[PDB]
Amino acid sequence: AKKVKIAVDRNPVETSFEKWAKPGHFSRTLSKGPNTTTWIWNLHADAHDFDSHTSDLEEISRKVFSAHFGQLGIIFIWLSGMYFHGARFSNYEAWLSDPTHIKPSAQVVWPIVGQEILNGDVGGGFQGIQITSGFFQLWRASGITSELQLYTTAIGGLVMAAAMFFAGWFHYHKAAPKLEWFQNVESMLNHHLGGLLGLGSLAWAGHQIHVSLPVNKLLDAGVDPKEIPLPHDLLLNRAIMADLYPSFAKGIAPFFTLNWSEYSDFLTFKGGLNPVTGGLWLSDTAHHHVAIAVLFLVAGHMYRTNWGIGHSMKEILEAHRGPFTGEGHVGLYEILTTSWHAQLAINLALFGSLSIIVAHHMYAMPPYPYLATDYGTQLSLFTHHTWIGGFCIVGAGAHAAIFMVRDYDPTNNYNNLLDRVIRHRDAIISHLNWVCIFLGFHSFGLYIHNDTMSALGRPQDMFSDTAIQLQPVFAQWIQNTHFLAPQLTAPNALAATSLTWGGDLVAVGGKVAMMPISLGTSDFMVHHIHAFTIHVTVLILLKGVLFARSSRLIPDKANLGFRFPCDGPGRGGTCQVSAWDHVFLGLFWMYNSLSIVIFHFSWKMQSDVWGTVTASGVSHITGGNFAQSANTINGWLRDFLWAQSSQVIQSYGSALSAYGLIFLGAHFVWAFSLMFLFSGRGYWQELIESIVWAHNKLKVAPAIQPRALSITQGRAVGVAHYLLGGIATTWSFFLARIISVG
Amino acid sequence: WTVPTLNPDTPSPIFGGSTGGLLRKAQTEEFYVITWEAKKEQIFEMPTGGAAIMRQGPNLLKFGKKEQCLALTTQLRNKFKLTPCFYRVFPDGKVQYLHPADGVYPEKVNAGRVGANQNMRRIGQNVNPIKVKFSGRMMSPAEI
Amino acid sequence: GMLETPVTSAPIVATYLSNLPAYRTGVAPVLRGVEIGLAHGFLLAGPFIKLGPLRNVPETAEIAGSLSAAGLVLILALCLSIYGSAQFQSARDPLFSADGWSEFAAGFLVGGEAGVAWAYVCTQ
Amino acid sequence: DIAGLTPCSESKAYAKLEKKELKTLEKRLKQYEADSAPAVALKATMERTKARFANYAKAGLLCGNDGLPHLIADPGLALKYGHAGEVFIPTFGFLYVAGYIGYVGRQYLIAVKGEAKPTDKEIIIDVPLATKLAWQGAGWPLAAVQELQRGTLLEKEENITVSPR
Amino acid sequence: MKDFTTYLSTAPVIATIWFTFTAGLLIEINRYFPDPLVFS
Amino acid sequence: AHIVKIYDTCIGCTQCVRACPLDVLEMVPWDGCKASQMASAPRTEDCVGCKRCETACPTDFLSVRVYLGSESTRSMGLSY
Amino acid sequence: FEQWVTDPVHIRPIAHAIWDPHFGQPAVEAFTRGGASGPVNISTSGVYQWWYTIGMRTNQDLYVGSVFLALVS
Ligand code: CLA
Ligand code: CLA
Ligand code: CLA
Ligand code: CLA
Ligand code: CLA
Ligand SMILES: CC1=C(C/C=C(\C)CCC[C@H](C)CCC[C@H](C)CCCC(C)C)C(=O)c2ccccc2C1=O
Repeated sequence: AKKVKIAVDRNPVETSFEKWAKPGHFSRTLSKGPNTTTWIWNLHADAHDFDSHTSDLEEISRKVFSAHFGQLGIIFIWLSGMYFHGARFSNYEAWLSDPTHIKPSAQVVWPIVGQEILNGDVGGGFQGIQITSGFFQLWRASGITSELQLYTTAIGGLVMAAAMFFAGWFHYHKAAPKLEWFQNVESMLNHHLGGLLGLGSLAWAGHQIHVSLPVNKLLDAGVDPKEIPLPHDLLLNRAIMADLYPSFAKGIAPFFTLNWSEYSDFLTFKGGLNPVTGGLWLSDTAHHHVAIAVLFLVAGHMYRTNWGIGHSMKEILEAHRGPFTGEGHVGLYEILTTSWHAQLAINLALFGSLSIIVAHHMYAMPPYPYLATDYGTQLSLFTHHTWIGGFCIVGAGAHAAIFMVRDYDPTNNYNNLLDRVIRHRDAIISHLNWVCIFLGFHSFGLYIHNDTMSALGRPQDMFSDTAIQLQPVFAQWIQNTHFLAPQLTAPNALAATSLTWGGDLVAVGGKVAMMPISLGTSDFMVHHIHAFTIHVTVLILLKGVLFARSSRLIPDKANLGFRFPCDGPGRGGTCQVSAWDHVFLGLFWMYNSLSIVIFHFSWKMQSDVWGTVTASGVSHITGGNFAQSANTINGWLRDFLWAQSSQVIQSYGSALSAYGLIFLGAHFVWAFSLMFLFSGRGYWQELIESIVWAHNKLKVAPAIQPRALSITQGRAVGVAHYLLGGIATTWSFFLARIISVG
Repeated sequence: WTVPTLNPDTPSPIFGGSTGGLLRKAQTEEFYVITWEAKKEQIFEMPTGGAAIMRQGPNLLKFGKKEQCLALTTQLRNKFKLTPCFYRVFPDGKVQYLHPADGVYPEKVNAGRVGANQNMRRIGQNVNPIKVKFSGRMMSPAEI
Repeated sequence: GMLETPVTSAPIVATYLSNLPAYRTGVAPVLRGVEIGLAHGFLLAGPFIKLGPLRNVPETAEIAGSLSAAGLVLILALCLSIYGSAQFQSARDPLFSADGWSEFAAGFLVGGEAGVAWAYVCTQ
Repeated sequence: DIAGLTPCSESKAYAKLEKKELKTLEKRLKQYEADSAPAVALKATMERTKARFANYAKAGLLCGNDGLPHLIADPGLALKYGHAGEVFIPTFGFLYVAGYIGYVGRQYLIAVKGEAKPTDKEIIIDVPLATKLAWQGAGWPLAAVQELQRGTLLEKEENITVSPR
Repeated sequence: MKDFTTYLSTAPVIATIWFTFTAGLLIEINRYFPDPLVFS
Repeated sequence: AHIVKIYDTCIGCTQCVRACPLDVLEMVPWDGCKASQMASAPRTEDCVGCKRCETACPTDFLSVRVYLGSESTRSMGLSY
Repeated sequence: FEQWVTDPVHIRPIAHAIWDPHFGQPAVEAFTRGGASGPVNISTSGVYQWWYTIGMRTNQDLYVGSVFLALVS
């Protein structure tokens, strides 16, 4: 019964610049200094690999804890800059008056070498680069009405950034927690559930109830922003709040007397979108965060720390034991309290999956005012948070394999769930292998079937709505069920959560904010492409984790490590057998799969949702050509890539000309990467020998011997440039397109 | 030292089993058997995946290829300080013994071994490929 | 040994397989070929008739689809024959031999084409 | 003129190009106020545009049918017709700087080869020495030539490693 | 202070200062002599 | 079967023998070096061609060389 | 060839005929051109201009050349 308590060590390390002048001090191998250029790359590659510098878990934990303070400090500088640039280099104040006609802008360029053309005409008597980060919509929702309020937040952001860097220094050099402190998982969950998420949600509800709701109620009514009461006047004067919301006339007595229905005027359950602004009701959002606050505060009292009551996480795991799974979850608690990589593997997996869920829910239920009708912001936010989720998931595979090689110990795992999974890995990979082949034929083969039938003049033989049909009947049933939910299954909800299920469109400023989305044959075909490309990415990453330690090819792969190039040309060739190489290959397939996801979103929205409302009806940007054209590969090439890339390639000579340059430059970086992917360092080391000879001939040969990159670094350099070039190409193409037409 | 004789009835470790074991090759071409003595019951890692408990006293395992047997041998020697030995077994019932070929592990020099494939020259003293051309088959200068 | 599992080792599953023509020993390879060929041949006609290029023609759809099913059975019979030639060039069951497989392939052709013809008669 | 080109000052297409660029700037100007920040910036751009087109014409460049300046690279044609400033003079401008940078780096590399640990003098630069060599590089062409004539510029063939052949 | 000045002498720090200086000089020259195409 | 050759620059460090994952190499007595031992390759029919031995040889150039040759079940490292 | 030699400026040469059972009727009509009996491919190798230049004028000239080269083969 080890008590939960604060435990630190005093002055563990000395604050000196001595080691700043000795590169490689952290590692025994690199401490001797460079002899070849390979040393330089090894210095940066192993800088943050704490688990390999020392075998002491306590020393590893202390570095992780302070390295996290540095990450927090950097985010505050970044957040401070965004708020500062809104105050000093933005047209936010003008935007508040005319949100539907003025384009948000918060970056201004200097007039040098003729780059001032990038300062486009955005409105409000202002010239600058149009932003798609959605900060203006967020600030309006919170109630910010002046650049002074933006300026104060930026100054507070810098103070927080300074505090974060002090904390990192303090908790590493002055008072470093001990290992027993880091292993109170029960205590950490209690504080992070009820304290971080719980009180954070309650505190934000306080801001919305007292600041956001009154300010946005008057803004929607048409009051001039400068004439709205200041947030502190709303807080101090209950009389003002009573005018906007009569419930405030009764104070907090209804809360304590359980007459919670008194607060129905500002704690609503409307659902749908606010017709004036096209975003979610803030009164709905306040009741959401109040409900979420109670749920998490209750959640934070589940685990036992010092007073008997509560649950032991070890006891829960050991009780869940069945007939089909041997020992069961035994041994997981020790794994998850002694392996940072195991924790990172789980957290990256769910944190990445969460970022993808955010993308879907924010577009379908636009939570900020004037977010929906700003098509550039909708496209950018969905695409940004899908890419973030994709990279995190691939990392989850990377750090699951690191755990398998380094932190896995067979003695602690005998006949438990983890052990039994390893003992039928061939069954898992063989079945997942077949599923991917099945899904590739029956999804991408349909496109090839349609392309061939169309080229042969046999449209009646294609898979389409006017031909052989493939209707997503299951998805269509769910769309109808959610559309009728307020009638019978959610009686107290006035409207459906989203307008995608069905009903009538909401139009703000003559543009569609959201309308029902219909699923047809093309939607059926594209969705099963997603299932195909996701399943393949699982195959590559799961295969790397399950075969990290051994396989039928390399029986002792664990001893080779996690990151090695091969085991030589024997056995026919063993290139790229290490678990690191399964992340390397998995990155390509993740990029392949998410590219189709963001092409699907971009074409579907422009074709079927986005558009201009007029007397006759809705005219969409691409005029509803998704249904008939997206069932062939030729349709995507012609109607999507070729037609919509018109904006980016005609950008020269305008404020969008920067996107044209990056469109070409991205194409360049991508092709440049194939040099590293298609070649091997054997050629390049011999090339450097001849180059070194010329320098030797001129007495200008370096003391640090030039070396061609290692095998692994060639693959890492290749994939990094491949991803940057490919993703930046879509980024330029999307923004130049949507900003130009959207 | 004399060549050990394999005992097919030797007990095997406590192992549930896995899908990484023998295939149809063992029934048609050959398979490999590794045996050793255990001082105490202990958990070790199977080269085919998973964990097994070695019984105290003799233990016996069967593997699909030689590298798997010698991978387990390295684990037993380095960590548990044991002295395993493994054989090659053919479907006809013949048993061939190897590692240690003469009873002493190859890392240690032993009298009586005869050098094989030893060239009394350097790599840089091989003849050019033209001088071993049309020798009836693709032959490297190192072979001659 | 191999990972035991109900699918791999169950009583009900084992009995079902033991009654299939492939595993039913004691039957001449030719007869097993006919029994196997009939089952596959009968099914093979379905997809061709319903989804073939001439599926929407009232009466030609049945004929064209079945005639294409007969063609595929002929190609499969060739695959069976050459497989036996390559595999068996030099044991308990007669089927897995050069003599047995050649009879098996011949039976499959006779049974398969009969099944395709029998399927057509069902339609008309 | 040269190769069928004509002086930009006398080129019809060149003059028309200036109007197009100024017209584009003027069109954006009339949507702002007289002395607002955007208007002042646009007026500044127009002044630079007018200055640029006057400077290129004053420089005596040649314009093609496209009405854009073209440069003359042959030294004989450049010096013959006063186009030395396009490519010829900038050629010797770059080489002086390029040789300066290369010569300074070579001097530093030789300097540290005599030290006990040359490798640590390359990742961690000896700034006092580098600044000393930075200033002395202004006379690199003189120093470079004298090394060539004294035979200390190149290594001996016998002191350079080569692969088997 | 000796160690701190040694840290500033490391290759990445020197390159940042050197290119920051080099870039600044080029940027400033083009600020006072905009659009240079011919030596003239 | 691959071809493995030991050259007279061997110093008898034994690192090639330890590295080999198939017990192809062994040490034998010799008089041509201080260690009085030389590497030997008596069981090349089990060699798979991984070249772990070449990775472990300290001499320059290598004293143990592997020339990949005819493939087989053993040299191709198959368990099926 | 015999039609092309008359008006080489305004006639597309034909490479060979098409017999593809997978074609639909729109495809059959689309590739019918040049006054041909059925679908055909347009030649791009320039053999028409080459053969016309060297003195070939009729289909029988090409037939005799084809048999002669088959014999030489
Ligand atoms: C001035 C204050 C100071 C000083 C003198 C030291 C001194 C020391 N620290 Mg400490 N430290 C400090 C502040 C300081 N620290 C702070 C503020 C933190 C919180 C983050 C830490 C956290 C910390 C950790 C976790 C560790 C040390 C360690 C060390 C030792 C080596 C550090 C090293 O090599 O840094 C040289 C490194 C750098 C100059 C890199 C700076 C990285 C920062 C975070 C900036 C990141 C910028 C980012 C990449 C920007 C984007 C890049 C992109 C634009 C290209 C040494 C005793 C290490 C130790 O004792 O090992 C045994 C160690 O593990 N420190
Ligand atoms: C964390 C969130 C949060 C916070 C901080 C607040 C805060 C506030 N709410 Mg709000 N509210 C919230 C959530 C929140 N609310 C939620 C979720 C709901 C929905 C149920 C409401 C519904 C609601 C209503 C209906 C009303 C308020 C009101 C108020 C105000 C007065 C409350 C009161 O009477 O307190 C009573 C007393 C206290 C809170 C104790 C104060 C203790 C002080 C700070 C101790 C200081 C000690 C220190 C040593 C002294 C200084 C010494 C130094 C100078 C030397 C106050 C600004 C009232 C108001 O005025 O609205 C305009 C009001 O009518 N709230
Ligand atoms: C919470 C996030 C997180 C954290 C804390 C870590 C932490 C760690 N990872 Mg993991 N990882 C993550 C996410 C994370 N990872 C994700 C999302 C992926 C998938 C891509 C991976 C994939 C991965 C691999 C494959 C490996 C690690 C490794 C490591 C370890 C060493 C990393 C190192 O030294 O980097 C040093 C940092 C650098 C060398 C800088 C990289 C710079 C990139 C390539 C720049 C890309 C472009 C840039 C962002 C934008 C343009 C720049 C501009 C200048 C052009 C360390 C424990 C390594 C290890 O050995 O672990 C045991 C290892 O092999 N990680
Ligand atoms: C367009 C390029 C392309 C294509 C077509 C494929 C195809 C495939 N890859 Mg590969 N891959 C590619 C690029 C490509 N890859 C790249 C650039 C990389 C490097 C990053 C990889 C890395 C990679 C990995 C690491 C893996 C794959 C996998 C796969 C397979 C997925 C499952 C499957 O069988 O689908 C079905 C097959 C197809 C869709 C191919 C086209 C089929 C056509 C349209 C229909 C059939 C034709 C028909 C019979 C007519 C033939 C007539 C003719 C005989 C006369 C498949 C064979 C995974 C795998 O093997 O999973 C089992 C896998 O693990 N790929
Ligand atoms: C890169 C190779 C190259 C080429 C293809 C040319 C081509 C030309 N040069 Mg140029 N030139 C070059 C390099 C070159 N030059 C170099 C490196 C120099 C020294 C810095 C010169 C110096 C030079 C002068 C001084 C003159 C030319 C002239 C010419 C033109 C006619 C004579 C000539 O050079 O014939 C072909 C070129 C060569 C065989 C290579 C060597 C050329 C020598 C150096 C110059 C020959 C000049 C010639 C004797 C003049 C006679 C009168 C002329 C009107 C017929 C012709 C357009 C003449 C001109 O302006 O004509 C209109 C002229 O007067 N060149
Ligand atoms: C091009 C290439 C190389 C050669 C690339 C190398 C050696 C990297 C070059 C990096 C830079 C350009 C060199 C180092 C620059 C110094 C830091 C000094 C710069 C000084 C100033 C100019 C900044 C490989 O080594 C390689 C290895 C494996 C597979 C593929 C490849 C591959 O394709």
